[PDB]
Amino acid sequence: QHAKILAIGTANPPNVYHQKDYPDFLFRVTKNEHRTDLREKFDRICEKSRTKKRYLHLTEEMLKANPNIYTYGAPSLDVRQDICNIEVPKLGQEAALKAIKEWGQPISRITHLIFCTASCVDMPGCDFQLIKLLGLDPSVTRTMIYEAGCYAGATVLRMAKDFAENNKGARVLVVCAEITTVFFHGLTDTHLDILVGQALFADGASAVIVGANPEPEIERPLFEIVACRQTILPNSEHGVVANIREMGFNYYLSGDVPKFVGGNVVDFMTKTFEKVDGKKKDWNSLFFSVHPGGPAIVDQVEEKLGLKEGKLRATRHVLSEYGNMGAPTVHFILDEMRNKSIEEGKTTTGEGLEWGVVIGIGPGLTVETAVLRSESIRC
Amino acid sequence: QHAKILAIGTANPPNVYHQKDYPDFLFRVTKNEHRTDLREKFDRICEKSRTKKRYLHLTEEMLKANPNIYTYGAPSLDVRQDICNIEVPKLGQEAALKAIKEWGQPISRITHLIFCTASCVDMPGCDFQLIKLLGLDPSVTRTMIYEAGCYAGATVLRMAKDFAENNKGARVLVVCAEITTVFFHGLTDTHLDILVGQALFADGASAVIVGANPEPEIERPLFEIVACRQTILPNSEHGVVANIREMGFNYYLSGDVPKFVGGNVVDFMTKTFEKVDGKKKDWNSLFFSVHPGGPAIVDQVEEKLGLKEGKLRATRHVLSEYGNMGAPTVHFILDEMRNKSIEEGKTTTGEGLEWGVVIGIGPGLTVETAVLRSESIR
Ligand SMILES: CC(C)(COP(=O)(O)OP(=O)(O)OC[C@H]1O[C@@H](n2cnc3c(N)ncnc32)[C@H](O)[C@@H]1OP(=O)(O)O)[C@@H](O)C(=O)NCCC(=O)NCCNC(=O)CSCc1cc(-c2ccccc2)on1
Ligand SMILES: CC(C)(COP(=O)(O)OP(=O)(O)OC[C@H]1O[C@@H](n2cnc3c(N)ncnc32)[C@H](O)[C@@H]1OP(=O)(O)O)[C@@H](O)C(=O)NCCC(=O)NCCNC(=O)CSCc1cc(-c2ccccc2)on1
Repeated sequence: QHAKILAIGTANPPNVYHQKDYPDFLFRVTKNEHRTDLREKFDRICEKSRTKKRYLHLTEEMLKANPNIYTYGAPSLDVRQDICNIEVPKLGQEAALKAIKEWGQPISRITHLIFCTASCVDMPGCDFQLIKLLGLDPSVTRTMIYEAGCYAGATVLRMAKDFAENNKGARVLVVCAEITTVFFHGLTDTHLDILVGQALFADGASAVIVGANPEPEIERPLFEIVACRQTILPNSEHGVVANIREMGFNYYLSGDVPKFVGGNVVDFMTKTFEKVDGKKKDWNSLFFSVHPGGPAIVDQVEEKLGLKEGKLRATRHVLSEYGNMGAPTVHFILDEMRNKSIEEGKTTTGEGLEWGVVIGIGPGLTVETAVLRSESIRC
Repeated sequence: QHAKILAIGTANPPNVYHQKDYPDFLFRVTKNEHRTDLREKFDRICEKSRTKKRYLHLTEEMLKANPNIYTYGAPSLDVRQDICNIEVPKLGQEAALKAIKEWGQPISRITHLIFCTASCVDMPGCDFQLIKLLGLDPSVTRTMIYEAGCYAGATVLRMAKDFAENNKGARVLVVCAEITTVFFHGLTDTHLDILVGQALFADGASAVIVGANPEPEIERPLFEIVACRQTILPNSEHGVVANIREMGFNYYLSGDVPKFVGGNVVDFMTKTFEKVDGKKKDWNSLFFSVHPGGPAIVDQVEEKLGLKEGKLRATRHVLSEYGNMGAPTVHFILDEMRNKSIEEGKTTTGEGLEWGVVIGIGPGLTVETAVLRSESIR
């Protein structure tokens, strides 16, 4: 009796930034219009980004009030934390209320809380703040995952599976919330990686309810979490790095990350399915939620697994409509896949297919996979 | 077939700071010898600390090279992180190798890693760094617990229990490591909480191996992890607060923390043991590992549970010889208990008793308890 995803909810900040407008906005508000060299590079990145819009908490007024945020290397962690330590739990609350509504049970039935964010850190943590906001039982069993990065949307499902399967009757609320205000940096030719994050990173929160043994006529499973695997891709420690500094959360992104993912995807898929049935080819038989760290990562997975046109539609849709929101993104993709499956009259939440995978990719490079089964479309 | 603790190892930095000498050291190296008011307050706190010595990575030469560390409020996070992001995994490695030696199995048999620290934060994290240092399998399943605080020595056992019990054959390495360089602050009459941390906080690392179904005649259990509970004590959000800031990890401590623990201990103990048996427990029938956040917390547990003289000896011994090292401290206490039980010829690792508890206490206030059973000495 495996752990099941029983509900998914999502949320984003209200302010929409269309990619067509973002170069103009970024260069104007950061006083960098003279950097026509960097604007050329940024335009090219945005054109290739396959991201049409993003939701962001950060506003121009916040930058005007705190110009150190766009002054590369200037001290600004404290103002960023003052924002994110409040806004991350709040955005998580909105997603959680949506998941709880879908789930249909009283909040008092939640026994476990996993909160994940790479956007802030505080003691007590976001988990404690969310307990207050939602009125969760004060004795909920908590896991607070700080600063894991972009594999964690799969990792939190793995953790929830073990908690839900080993604790009879447990119901795990999983909340992943990101506010990228802490990662916003100004522009310098000595740190061009910032142009990539400025084009792709975005804000959002997901909430998932996980439990084994669904209650008939109340609970309705969407996916089953069958097996998981986490691995470090060889010789890729420089792939994604982020340091918590006086200047905020600074980050570095190697241009070789897509090549590392493509060079390892057959292997990490094969070793994951060794835990299930030994599948080693014919990857088009699965449905997929792939963390869209950037468009080239999605393209590498498609190419090296030999995926047919449209196999990664749900992944690409979320990248287009929301950008890379970090750990929550794969949950947005599962929600989109469930929604489109309803629209199309599919027999299951996984595009009509039985088996699928979630692929999270982040620092290490670390890849966490979760093999899922879909569920029949009901209620 | 519950999860069992199969090994415990510990480590500390090499520099010993005897409490008798610490006020002189602190006020000299931070250039505060003129603050006779603050010195008298600090002397009184140290006298009541029940801490005889502590091990610290921080040295006077580091303070001389980085005086922003002792200049209250000055930007210093970057230098602190540059130290702790290296030193936390290295100290954890030392403790882990000791645990792995006791366990007696190859490093390649470890399937899961939990790393816990409140002393630093980085991406990739300390778990990744420890994988490199030890040569763990690159596919170990990891949980990296950053900035939980002083309840986490119980929490990591709860997490290890679930991972070990839900994954056949799993062997979990758990490492908690603290280097308080990130929490060191200078002295100001506007923030007297620093005097308490300066008297009590200390450095150390623990490592525990956890697995269900130990191999007969190859692995030897020390304790069984039976059941766990985490709870927030009502109306105590101001008890322990720590913020990650440009000045380092700043913290505030309410003088009411001991009274909050005492006012809730019967309840949290009762509700924890309700998860195991419906009969009332005699608290003196248990062995105890209590997080010694300060001496008054230990006294409050003793008083409100009606514990007999000497029941908390192992807890008090660790506080005396090591100070409050954060999350690892309860593991040092279990190790001390096991060692003293060998010395005394007791029949079990838990002072000759069958049932016991680990009590972790930290921000929230949050208390996490883990009910243990002892094992035969063998
Ligand atoms: C970049 C595109 C779209 C462009 O398209 P393209 O590169 O395919 O085409 P082309 O190469 O021909 O042109 C592109 C031109 O841009 C330049 N160029 C590309 N790449 C880099 C780079 N890497 N450095 C410096 N320059 C770079 C080249 O130089 C080239 O110019 P030139 O070479 O032709 O002269 C594509 O590559 C792609 O998807 N890349 C993969 C990106 C990647 O790593 N995603 C993983 C994201 N990881 C993280 O977020 C974790 S980190 C800190 C952190 C963040 C969070 C978080 C995040 C979000 C939300 C909440 C929290 O939590 N933690
Ligand atoms: C304090 C003693 C020893 C005194 O001994 P006493 O009671 O016998 O004598 P008395 O009270 O009569 O006299 C004492 C004099 O000091 C003053 N005074 C006392 N109390 C406070 C306070 N609260 N504020 C401001 N002044 C305070 C009085 O006013 C009096 O002043 P004056 O009148 O004499 O001048 C005793 O009370 C006691 O144990 N209390 C409970 C202590 C406690 O909660 N520890 C919680 C530990 N939490 C944490 O580590 C997490 S936090 C940030 C953080 C740290 C870490 C971490 C830590 C270690 C390692 C790795 C990571 O991760 N995160």
